[PDB]
Amino acid sequence: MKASRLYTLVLVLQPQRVLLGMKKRAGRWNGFGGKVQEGETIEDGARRELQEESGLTVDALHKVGQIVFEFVGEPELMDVHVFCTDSIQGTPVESDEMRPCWFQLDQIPFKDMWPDDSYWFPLLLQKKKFHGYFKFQGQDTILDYTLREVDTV
Ligand SMILES: Nc1[nH]c(=O)nc2c1ncn2[C@H]1C[C@H](O)[C@@H](COP(=O)(O)OP(=O)(O)OP(=O)(O)O)O1
Ligand code: NA
Ligand code: NA
Ligand code: NA
Repeated sequence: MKASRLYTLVLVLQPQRVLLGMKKRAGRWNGFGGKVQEGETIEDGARRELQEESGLTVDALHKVGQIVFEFVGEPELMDVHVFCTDSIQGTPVESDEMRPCWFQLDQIPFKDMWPDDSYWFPLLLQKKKFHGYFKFQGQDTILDYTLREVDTV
């Protein structure tokens, strides 16, 4: 059995568009998030990372999924808690590491996203909740995965 490290992932999903961030320093679009820190709830860590990485604040988030990632050659699992919100305060801000961009929901840039997103982001769009697991060789190749719609995350 492996140890896991906690991470967050936040999708700013509006009725016609989604906000993603491009990793600059790279080339992949993703939600916003990072490692949960000592002492904070997972939801508060998600809000903190959204603000640190995009400039956006939100009063609250909705938890929509949990995904565990395993990478060949890495002993630690990434336990990613996935949140959405439709309600935002301020404008997204580009940094040296991340460039935010809105995409229309008929132009979701799946080929330039993590490959797993093609499987779970459709569920998120349908207001479904999910649990997933994906094993990767490097950045591009999935060797094994499981995905399940759930009623409670
Ligand atoms: N396969 C995958 N699919 C996906 O959609 N998001 C993934 C993913 N693998 C990792 N992520 C997300 C999870 C989390 O939001 C982020 C990884 O966290 P980071 O290493 O960026 O955390 P930190 O911001 O704490 O790190 P530093 O900025 O290096 O301190 O990438
Ligand atoms: Na971060
Ligand atoms: Na961080
Ligand atoms: Na991050």
